[PDB]
Amino acid sequence: IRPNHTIYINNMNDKIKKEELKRSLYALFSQFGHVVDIVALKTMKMRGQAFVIFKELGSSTNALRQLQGFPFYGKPMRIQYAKTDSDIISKMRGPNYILFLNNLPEETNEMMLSMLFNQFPGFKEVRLDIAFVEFENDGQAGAARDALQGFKITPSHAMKITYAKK
Amino acid sequence: IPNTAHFANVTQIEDAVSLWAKLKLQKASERWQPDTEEEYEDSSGNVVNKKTYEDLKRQGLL
Amino acid sequence: MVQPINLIFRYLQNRSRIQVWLYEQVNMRIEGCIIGFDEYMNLVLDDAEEIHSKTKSRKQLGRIMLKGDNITLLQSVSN
Amino acid sequence: REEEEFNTGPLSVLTQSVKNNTQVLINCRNNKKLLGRVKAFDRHCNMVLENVKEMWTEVPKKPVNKDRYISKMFLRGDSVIVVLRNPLIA
Amino acid sequence: GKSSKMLQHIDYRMRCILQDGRIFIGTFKAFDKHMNLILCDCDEFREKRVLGLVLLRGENLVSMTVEGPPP
Amino acid sequence: VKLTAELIEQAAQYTNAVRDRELDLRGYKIPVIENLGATLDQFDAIDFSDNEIRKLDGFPLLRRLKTLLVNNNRICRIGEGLDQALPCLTELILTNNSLVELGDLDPLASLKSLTYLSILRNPVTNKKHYRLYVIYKVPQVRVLDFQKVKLKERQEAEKMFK
Amino acid sequence: MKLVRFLMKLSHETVTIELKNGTQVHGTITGVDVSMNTHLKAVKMTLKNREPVQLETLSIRGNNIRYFILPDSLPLDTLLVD
Amino acid sequence: SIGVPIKVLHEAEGHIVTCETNTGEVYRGKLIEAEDNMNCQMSNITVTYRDGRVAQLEQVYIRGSKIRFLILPDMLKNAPMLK
Amino acid sequence: KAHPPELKKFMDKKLSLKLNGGRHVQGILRGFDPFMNLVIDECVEMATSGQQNNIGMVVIRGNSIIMLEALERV
RNA sequence: GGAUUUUUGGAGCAGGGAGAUGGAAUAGGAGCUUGCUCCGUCCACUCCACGCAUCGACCUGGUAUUGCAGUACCUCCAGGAACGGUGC
Repeated sequence: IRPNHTIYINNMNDKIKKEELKRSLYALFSQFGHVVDIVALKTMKMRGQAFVIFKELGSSTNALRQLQGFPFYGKPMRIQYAKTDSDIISKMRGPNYILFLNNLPEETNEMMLSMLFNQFPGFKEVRLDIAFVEFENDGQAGAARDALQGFKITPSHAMKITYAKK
Repeated sequence: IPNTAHFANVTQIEDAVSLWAKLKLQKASERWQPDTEEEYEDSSGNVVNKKTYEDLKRQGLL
Repeated sequence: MVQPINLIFRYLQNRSRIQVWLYEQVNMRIEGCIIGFDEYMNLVLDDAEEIHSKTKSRKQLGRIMLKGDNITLLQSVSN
Repeated sequence: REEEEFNTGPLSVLTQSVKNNTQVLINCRNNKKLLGRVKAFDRHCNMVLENVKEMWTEVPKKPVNKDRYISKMFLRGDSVIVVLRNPLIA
Repeated sequence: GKSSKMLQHIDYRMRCILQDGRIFIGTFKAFDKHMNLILCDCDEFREKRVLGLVLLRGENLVSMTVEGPPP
Repeated sequence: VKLTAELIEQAAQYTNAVRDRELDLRGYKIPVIENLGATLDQFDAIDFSDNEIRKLDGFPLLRRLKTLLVNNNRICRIGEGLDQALPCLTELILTNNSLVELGDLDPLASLKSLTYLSILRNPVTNKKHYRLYVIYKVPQVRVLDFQKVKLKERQEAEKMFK
Repeated sequence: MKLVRFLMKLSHETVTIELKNGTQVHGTITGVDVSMNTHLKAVKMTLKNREPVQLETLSIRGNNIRYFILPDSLPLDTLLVD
Repeated sequence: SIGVPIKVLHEAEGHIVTCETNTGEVYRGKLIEAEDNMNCQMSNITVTYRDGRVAQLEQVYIRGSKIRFLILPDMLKNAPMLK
Repeated sequence: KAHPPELKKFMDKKLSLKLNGGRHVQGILRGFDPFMNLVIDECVEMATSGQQNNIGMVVIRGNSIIMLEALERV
């Protein structure tokens, strides 16, 4: 599953009200970032589950990593990534500088590599089982090298990102 | 959008922005951009892989 | 399709006794024979009677000119 | 057409209040009776009057009655329920 | 004459009081001859009630005043 | 970068997920929360996350303030005049703060309208009988650290330290 | 003849308007339309058994206004001439 | 001759909306027919009133005379309603 | 102007109408009107105790019409 | 351009009865202070007719569902009824 701005939490207590659980989820997600939307239903199909869509994908990833298995109203909720994109996010959308990538999948196109590097800010260019990603900023390239060291993308293989030499 | 002879006798906004998109595409196409247009063959295998761009070569030689 | 104006004209031609209920007043209604009508649903009842459902009484008044802004429902009675 | 209907119908009872400068009473839907001289009227019974005296009765929420006076006022024709003309200025 | 009384408060948050005693605080976007108010993301106070885009009729309107700055 | 009127007038304000008027004041690093009179109590929620506020005080009278987000801050003391400035304060998120002792929760008992309180990720929550002391000192709070207060916890809070 | 033209010429005057629910709003009349839309600035409103509140602006409809109160120094004889 | 809230109510036909009457009755459902005089005819409607008597009906029709307010979704508040 | 209400689909169908003062009637519509006046043939009104009383063909004006719910699938 | 869906309004008013029941710190009159007696204004409890029946929101216990969605509202059982409105 690819990371997105919407994080879905399930296995929660369905005995509480919908508005109180939505306010509790908003107060829990406000510590990690700005919550743009909160989708919570109480029907027979969507019982005991909700989701929070944030502005930045990094805040949603930090909320999914930190609150993984956290006790919520007596029941430990399980957080995961969304399968599809949110409607509000789709409506709103429409060390060294060079980093060496190893053990990359050959079936991935340049758009998937751009979407993977879009967690860091704007880079100069991308080069394509080995790849070279060069960023315009040194701190952004360092954060991209520290973040992609063992990332969860195409789980049949393991991607490794290291700093380039001179 | 700069004032050039191309944007003469053009009085509407959207026409100007569309003609600017057209001229941008044309000129950007007809230049020589070495970054994406170049054929390097890195010494990683040294007898293969000539599909390296000008950026992947630096990443491999770093 | 049956028009309400045609039904009111047929009730005025038949000269049958009809009961008219008032708007926001369920305790008292009127009953009488509609002789004529107008565009503003103004009824002219001859020997009309005001029936109070709470007190179970009937007070006759005679010729009454009821306006159409107060009459909410009108039903036909056999009496 | 309009002037003859205003000078020959019920509005003439208003037109006798502004021409001869007589005092008339207006009972409203708020259980208040305002006696005064009608100075300006219209087709929608918009009454602009001067030197009015309004009397009513109120409960503490026994109750008691009360009254007050206004120099000049204007009341719309929607809240006017009853209008009574009586020779009270003499 | 100018009829700029309703156009000056356009795209602003206003709180309209109803006849029954309710208060709807929302962003006034458009109006009409019948004083039909369209309040996007409006709140109902009398307690807080989540309503959102509420299109209230002009017959149940009594008074309206400015609430705050436009978002 | 102190909190002034020009920073509050240029800050974004919109509707939150609970259909409440919230102003996003995050990313400002305000050392002290002040100059809040420019909002004129037109916001139902206050988003002051990721700041450097040391004391939750200095706020004017705001009857419309019902939610206060003070997450990811260094709040170590609470003002005693919180009830006189926010009578309708019901939501208080004080997660990841600098509260170490339970005695800072003693000015928080004046908020009678407070029902949702968050004191997670704090050294004061790691002390012995912190939840029982928070239930005994603040009986009006119904949800403490995303947990509903039961009758057994209220009986345990009323039994000890009576 | 028409009271709307007389009510529209009463701008910049401190008057009062009593509604049907007992709420009295006293303020300076700044805008009057053909539908008697009274737009006032810096008004004070007192409802039934409530405290008076001062507002910077107010907009009252014509159908909700029950009675009006004008000052004694208002030239009603000069404003009546169309 | 057609108002902008009337055009916004006519453009919102077919969405899950609600209409609260003057007596407190909330007819909720898909707006099938919306005329210029605020006549709301809905199919598979649901009655949730201020009385609270929640029921489900096949078809409902509420006129604009006793209609107090209308709660519509925020999908049409962006465009072309931006003036 | 003066557009008639869309009552062509509810013709000859058993519907329940609500009138002011808390009145409830049920009957088959026999026509339409631009003033929202409905003719209900063989109408039955609900009393306060719950008993239904047949009043026959009645005429309901649009000034007191609250809500009309169609009891039949159209 | 005051005659049914918007702007010349169908709005106004009052909360059942009884009991040697209880209170007006500073605010009733009369028998011309204080103490007592009488009479046209509330709240708390008790009795008859918990004013009645309805549904929604809500609290305790037990119990079922582990499900990827853009929402009037959502499992069921039992007790209690602080709230809302509908008809008498």
